[PDB]
Amino acid sequence: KDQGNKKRQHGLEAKKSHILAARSVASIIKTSLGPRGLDKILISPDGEITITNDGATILSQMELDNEIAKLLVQLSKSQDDEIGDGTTGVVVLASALLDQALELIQKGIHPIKIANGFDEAAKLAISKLEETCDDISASNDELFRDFLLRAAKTSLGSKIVSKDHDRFAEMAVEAVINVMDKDRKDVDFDLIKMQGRVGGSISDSKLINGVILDKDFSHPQMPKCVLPKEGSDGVKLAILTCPFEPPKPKTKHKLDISSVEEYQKLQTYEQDKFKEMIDDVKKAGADVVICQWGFDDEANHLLLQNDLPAVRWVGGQELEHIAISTNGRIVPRFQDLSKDKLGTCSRIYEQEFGTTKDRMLIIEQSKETKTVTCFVRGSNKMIVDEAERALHDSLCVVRNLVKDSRVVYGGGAAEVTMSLAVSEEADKQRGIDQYAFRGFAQALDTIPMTLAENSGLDPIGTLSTLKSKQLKEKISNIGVDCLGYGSNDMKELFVVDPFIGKKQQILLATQLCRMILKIDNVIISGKD
Amino acid sequence: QIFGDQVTEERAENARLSAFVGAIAVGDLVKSTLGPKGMDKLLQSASSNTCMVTNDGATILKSIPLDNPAAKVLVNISKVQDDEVGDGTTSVTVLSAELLREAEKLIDQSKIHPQTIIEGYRLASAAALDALTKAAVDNSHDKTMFREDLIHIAKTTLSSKILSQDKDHFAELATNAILRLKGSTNLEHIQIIKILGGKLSDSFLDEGFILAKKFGNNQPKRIENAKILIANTTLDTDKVKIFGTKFKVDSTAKLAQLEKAEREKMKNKIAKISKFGINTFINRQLIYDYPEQLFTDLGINSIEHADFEGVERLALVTGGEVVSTFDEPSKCKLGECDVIEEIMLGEQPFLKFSGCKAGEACTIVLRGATDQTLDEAERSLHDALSVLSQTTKETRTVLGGGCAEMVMSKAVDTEAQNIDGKKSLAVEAFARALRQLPTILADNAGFDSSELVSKLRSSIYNGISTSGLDLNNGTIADMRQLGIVESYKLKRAVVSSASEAAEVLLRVDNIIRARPR
Amino acid sequence: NATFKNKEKPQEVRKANIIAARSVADAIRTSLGPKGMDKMIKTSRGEIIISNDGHTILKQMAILHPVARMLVEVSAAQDSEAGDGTTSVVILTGALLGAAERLLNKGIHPTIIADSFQSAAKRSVDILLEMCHKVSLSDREQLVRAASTSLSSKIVSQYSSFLAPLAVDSVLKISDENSKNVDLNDIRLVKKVGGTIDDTEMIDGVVLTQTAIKSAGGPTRKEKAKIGLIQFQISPPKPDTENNIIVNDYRQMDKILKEERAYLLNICKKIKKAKCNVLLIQKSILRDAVNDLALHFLSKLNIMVVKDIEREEIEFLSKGLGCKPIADIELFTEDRLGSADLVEEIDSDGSKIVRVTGIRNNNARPTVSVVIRGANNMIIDETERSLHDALCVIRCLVKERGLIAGGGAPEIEISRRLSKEARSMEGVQAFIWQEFASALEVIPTTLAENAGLNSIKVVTELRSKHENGELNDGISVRRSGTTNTYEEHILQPVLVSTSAITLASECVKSILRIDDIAFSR
Repeated sequence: KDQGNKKRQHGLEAKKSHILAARSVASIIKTSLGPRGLDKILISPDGEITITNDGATILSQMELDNEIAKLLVQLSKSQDDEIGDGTTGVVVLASALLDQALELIQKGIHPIKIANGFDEAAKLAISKLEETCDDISASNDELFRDFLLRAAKTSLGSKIVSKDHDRFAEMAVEAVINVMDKDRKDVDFDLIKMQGRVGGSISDSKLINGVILDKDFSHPQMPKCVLPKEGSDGVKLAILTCPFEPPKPKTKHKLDISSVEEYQKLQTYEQDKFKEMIDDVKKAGADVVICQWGFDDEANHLLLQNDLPAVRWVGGQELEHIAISTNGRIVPRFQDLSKDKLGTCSRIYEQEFGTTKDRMLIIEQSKETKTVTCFVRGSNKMIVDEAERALHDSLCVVRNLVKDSRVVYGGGAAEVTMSLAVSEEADKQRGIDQYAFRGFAQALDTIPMTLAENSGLDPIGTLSTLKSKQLKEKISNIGVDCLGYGSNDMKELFVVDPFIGKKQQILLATQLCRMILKIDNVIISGKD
Repeated sequence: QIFGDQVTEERAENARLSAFVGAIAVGDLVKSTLGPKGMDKLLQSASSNTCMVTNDGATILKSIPLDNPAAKVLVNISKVQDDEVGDGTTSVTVLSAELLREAEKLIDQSKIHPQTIIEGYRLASAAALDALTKAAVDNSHDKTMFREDLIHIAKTTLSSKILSQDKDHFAELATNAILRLKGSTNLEHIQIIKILGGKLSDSFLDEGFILAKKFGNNQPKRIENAKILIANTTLDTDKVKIFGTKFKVDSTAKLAQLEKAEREKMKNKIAKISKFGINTFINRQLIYDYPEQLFTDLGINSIEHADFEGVERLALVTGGEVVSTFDEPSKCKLGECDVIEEIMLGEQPFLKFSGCKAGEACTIVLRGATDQTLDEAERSLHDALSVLSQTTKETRTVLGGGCAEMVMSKAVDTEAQNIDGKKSLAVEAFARALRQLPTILADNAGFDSSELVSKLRSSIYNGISTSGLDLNNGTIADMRQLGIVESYKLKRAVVSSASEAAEVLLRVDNIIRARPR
Repeated sequence: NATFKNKEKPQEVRKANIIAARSVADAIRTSLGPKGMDKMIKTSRGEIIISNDGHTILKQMAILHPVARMLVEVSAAQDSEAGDGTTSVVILTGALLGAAERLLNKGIHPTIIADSFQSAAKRSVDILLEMCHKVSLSDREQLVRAASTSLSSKIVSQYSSFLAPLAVDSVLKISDENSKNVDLNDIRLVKKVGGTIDDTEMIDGVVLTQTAIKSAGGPTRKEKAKIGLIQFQISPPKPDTENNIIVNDYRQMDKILKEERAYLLNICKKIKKAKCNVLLIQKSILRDAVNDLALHFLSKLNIMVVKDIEREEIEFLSKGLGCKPIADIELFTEDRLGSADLVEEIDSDGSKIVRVTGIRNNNARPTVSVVIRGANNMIIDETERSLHDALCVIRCLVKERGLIAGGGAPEIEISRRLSKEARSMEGVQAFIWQEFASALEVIPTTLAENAGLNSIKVVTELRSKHENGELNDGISVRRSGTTNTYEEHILQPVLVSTSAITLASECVKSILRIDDIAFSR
C-alpha cells in the first residue's frame, strides 16, 4: 500500500542510519550542556522569539518526522516528570552509548548483546557509586538546608535572577515541607500551582500557602477583605459546580417584557428565587460564594447587603486547588451544600502587587496544607518564564535530596568515577562482556569531555587530569569547572547532585539506548 | 525536517554569520547616520509612491522588514535603550555592531566558544565605566541654588498628599536626605520607620541606620566597635519536620539527643564565628539559649529576626555582604559600625547603628495616627525622592568630542596590560571597538579617520591629554577650550546597553531560521 | 600610491543614482527658454499631452526613481516661492551633480562636497545682491513694466494694458510693508464665461463663486449683512439607510408635512436669534442642501440665502472673511459671523455673480478676489495663468526688493568672480569653488543652444562684454545674439535667481547624502 514515497531499511542501512540520525540531533544540545552552555534563538510557529539554554524547551518545540529522533522526544516527556534535570545530560549520554554501539556493530557484535552489555555495565556502575557516595543529614541539619539554599542558586546562577536569588531559595524550602511528607517522600507537581505575570520585579514574588484565584470581587461595593464574623471557626467558603440562576424549564424559555408592569414581576420573581438558594449558603455559614459560572446583576445586590462577597467564572481545575488547601469538598448541586463540605481558611484579602493594576487576591491558611501555589514576578516576560522553570527544577532536586540522603558530587567528578570503576571491572570480567564494558566506560567520558568543551578547555587533557587526581593521590570527587570558580575539587566548593537523581538519569539513558537498538526496522507511509 | 511551516535550524557557522555579517549589515545601515554630519538613507515600499527619507536610526531599523532572525533580536535589544532612556539609540546600535565586528575577528581567529570572550568584555566594560567616573565632571555647581530649587519642588510634590499639613518640615527632611548622601541616591540607603501615636510634623531625621525588635535577652544593650557578620541558620529547634521519617530508638530521649548532636556539629560553625574576630552576629531565624550562651562566653552578640531585605540595606551602608554559608574562616567581606544602641520610640523596641564604615545614609522616622497615614507617607516620599534625585544623575556630564571614547580605550588597554592568558585578545578587541567610534565620526564628517585617530590615540596615550575630535577645522583640538561635553548618563547607558547587546548575541551558538511572513 | 580601497561600494550605488538624476536634467535641458524644444509624454491612461513647461513635464513624467523625484519637489518649491524658473533650477542641479562626479573621482567625500555648496550658495547670493538694482514698491511705474513683459509671452498682448495695473494694484494693497512672503492664494482669480478682456473688477473685499436662490423668495440682495459659513445642510431627515415615504391617508400627509416644516423652522429660528443675514451652505449633491420649504421660511425671516457653495472655497472663505466653520446649528452663533455693508448680485453679462465689500474685521485682512471675464473658454484660462505668473514676479519683489537683468547675465559674472575669489581659499574647498563657478554656466550655455545660436561662440561673448560692463548684456532671442536685456525689456527678479541657487544647493545635498537604499515596508 502506497509504495511511492515509502522508505524501508532493515538489517543493513538501518543500523548505520539510526546512529547518525540521533547523533545529528544530539549534537544540537551538546554545546548547551551545563550552566556555561550557550543559548539558542527559538521561534514558535506563531512567530514568537524566545531565547533559552534549557534542553527540555528546545526538544519540546521540535516537531520532526525523523523516526529515531522521536524516541528522544518520548523520553524527554518522562524526564521532566521524574527528574527534570536529565534533559540535556541523558540525551548526550544516550547518544554516547549509540556511538559506541556503532563501533561494535562494525566489529560484528550482535545488537541485543550491546543492549545487554550496557544493562549489565549500568548495574555495576550503580554499586560503585553506592559505595563512594556521601551522606548529608549525617553531617549536620543546617548544612542540609545550606544545600537547599544553594541548590536553586546553581540553577539561577546563569540568569539575572541571581541577584535576588536568596528570596527564591527560601521559597523552595518552605514549599516542599508543606506538600511532601517524610513518609512517601514525593513532591507532586500537580499540588504545586505555578503562576506568574509580567511586570514588577523578581523580589516581589511571594509564597502563598493556598490557591490565589485572581478575581475582581464582582460588584465593586463588596468589601476587599473577609472577616472571621464574630468568633466563627476559620473562614468558610462555598464550592459550587452549578450556576446561580433562576429556575427555568428545558422547553420554552422566551421571556418577553412588554412594559414596566411585566418588568417588576420578573424582577421580583427572580429575586425571590435568589432568596431560596442563598439560604443554603446561610444555613451552611459560608462567608464567600465561589461559583463556576457568572452572576446576574440582581444576584450581586442581595449578596452585597448580606456581606457575602461574590466570586464568579472559576475554572474546573481552579476549584480543585481550593478544596485541597482548605480541606473542602466539591459540592455538585445546591441541595447537597453542607457546612462539612465548606473549605476552611484563615482569611481572604486583596493584596496590591507593585504598580500592577490587576490587584489580585490571596487566600491564606496558617496551617500545613496538601498543596501550595508558587507566585513569580519579573521585569520581563522571559524572566518570568525562566524563573518558573528554574523553580520547578529546584523543587525536584529537593524532592530527591529528602528521598535519598546519599548524594554524589557532580560537575564531571561522577562520570569520571563511573568510567574508572567500569574500566577496572572490564578486565575482571572476561569474554564478550569485556568489550561491552570498555565501550560503556568510553561513552561515560562524553559528559565530562562535553563539559570540558563547554567550559573552554581541552576535553582530552582535562579528562586525563581528573583521572590522575582520583588515582595517584586518592579516590575522591574532583570535577571539571562548568562555571568560573576558585579552583577544582568540587567537594571543597560543595557542588552536590542527588544520587537517586543521577541514578535515574543513567537508567533512562540505557533504557532508551536499548529501545533504539531493539528497533532495526523503520516503515513510514506517504503524506496525503 | 524539524519545527514546522518553513522553520529549520541554520548551520552552525552560518548562525555566526547571520549573527555577525547579517547583524553588521543591518548595523551598517544606521552606522553612516551617526552624528549631525552623518549620511541619509531612502526607504522605499512596494507601491513605491509611499516612500520617505529620514536620518532617524530608530525609524530606519524598525521600518525595514528583516528576514534575518538574528536581526530581529537586534531590534528587540534596541528597544531597551528606547524604554530606559529613549535617546542615543542609534549610537547604541552602532557600538553594538562594532562589538560584533571585533567579536567576529576574535572568533574566526580562534573558533572557540564565545562565552569566555563574554567574560573578557565584562572585565573590560568595568574598566571602561571606571574611566568615565574619573573624568566625570558636573554642571551641578551652585548646589546652594539647587538646594533652594529642591526644597520648592519637594513642596509641590507634597500637594494633594496627606503630608501637605506641614510643607517646610517634610521638604527639609527630603533636602537633607539627598544632598547629604554624596553618593548613590537609591532608596536602599534611606530607611523608613513607621510608628503610631504621634504627629506627622513631629518626625525627625537620624543619620544612623535604625532597626526595630531589639536583639537578645541577656545580651548587653550597647556594643562598642562592632563587627557585623551576615548568616542564615536555625539554631533553635532544628529538624523542623520530623513527621513521616521512620524512627527506631530505645527511648524518646534519643530523638532529642540526635538534635543535640545535629546542633553539636553547629558548634564548629559557632567556633568559626569567633574566628572572624567579630563581636556581633546577625541571624534571620531565632537562636536557642544554649548556642546563645556560647556566644556570650566567646564575646558574640546575637541579632535575631532581621529578615533579608533589611539586612541587604545594612550590608551596603556598612560595606559588607550577605552569605548564608561558611566556606572557610577569615575569608569574607565584613561590615562594621562604631556604636550600637538599643532605644525605644513609639512604645516599640528599636536598634540604633552609628559610625558605619564609610557610611553615607539617613533614616526617616515618621509618626502617624494610623496605618493609612504611615503607608501613604512612605509611598509619596519615595516619589519625591526619585524626582529630586533624577536631576542629580542627569546634567552631570563628561568631556566629550571623542575624548572619553579614547580615554576608555587606553583604560581598557590598561586592563589589557595585566590580564589572563586567553583573555588578552578579548579585552584588547574591546578597546578596538571603542577606537572605531571616532573612526566612524570622521568618515561620516568627510575627513580622514586614519590620520585623525592615529594622532588622537598617540596624543591621548601618554599624559597631558585633553584633546578630542574637532570636526570644524578637521584636526585634533582641545575640547575644554571649545566647550564640548556630553552627559555621563548617556555614556553609562550606551556602554551598558552595548555590553548587554553583546551578551544576548554571543550566548547564542546556533540560530534557527525565523518563520517567513 | 596606496590609499583606502573601499571594498564595499556605497558610493558607486550613489553614482548610479547621480547618472539617473542627470539623465532627467538632460531631458529638461532641451525645454529651457521660450525657444526650448517640446517634449511628448504619453500617460498610462492613454492621454497625449505636449508642452515645454518643466513644471508640467516633471509632474506628468511619473518618475519612479526616488532620487530623481526630488527634482519634482524642487520644481514645486520653485513655483511656490518664486513662481518662475522651474526649468533652470533642475538644469543647475544636474550641473552640480556632474561637477560632483569629478570631485568623487579625486577622492573627496560627499560631506565636504555638500558643505562647500552651502558656502558657495551663500556667497553667490551675496554677490548677486551687489549687482542687483534696488527697486521699491512705492514706484508704480516699475511694477507695471515688470508685469507687462510677463504678459507679452502670451496670446493676449495689446489687451494687457488694463491687465498690468490689475496685478500691481492688487498686490500694493496686500503688501503693506516688511511683509516678507505674501501668499498668492489670498488672491483668487475668478473665471466666468462671457464679457470681454477689457471688463474687469478688482473688488478688493471678496468675491464668491456662486449665484443666488432662483426659487421663490430669493432676496438676491441684502444690506448690512453678516456672512457665516455653514458646512451643514438644512434638509428634512434623510438617514443614510433605506427610507421611504408612503402616505395612505390624509392624516399621514399632514403628519409628514408637520414634522418636516417644524424641523426646518426650528433650524430657521435659531439662525434669526443669532442675527444672521447671509448664509453660505456647503454644496452636497448626495442629499438636499436647502429644502424649498426652508427657502420659503428663510425668506419670511428676511435672511439672505446662498447655497451650493463649492467645497474648494470653504477653506478660502474661512480665511479671508475671518469667519469660522460651523458644523452644527447648535454651535452656530453670531461670534462666527462677518460684517458686510452691502451684499448684492451683479451680472455683467449672464454671470450673475455675488460680490461683498467692507468686511471690516481686525483679524481678517484685505484678501482680494479678482474676477476674470472673456468670451471663449480658452481666453479666461490662458489669462488666468498669465496673470498668475505676473503675480509671481511681483511676489518676488515684495519678499525681496530689487531686480536683475535676465538672459544669463548674472550667471556669467558670478562665475568669473568666484573663479577669482577661489584663490582666497585653500585646500579641498578651493577646487570646489572653481567647479561651482563652471557649474553656473550651464544655464546661459543651454539658452544659447536652445535658441539656435552657436554654443561656444555666444558664451565667450558674454565673458568678453561683462568684463567692462556690469549686468548690461545678456542673451536675447529677439535680437538673435548678445545684446542689452534692460533695453529689450527683459527683467528677471532677484528672488528667482536667489531661490534657484538656494534650492539647488539643498537638492544636491539631499541627493549626495543618500549612500544606499533598501526596501522598507
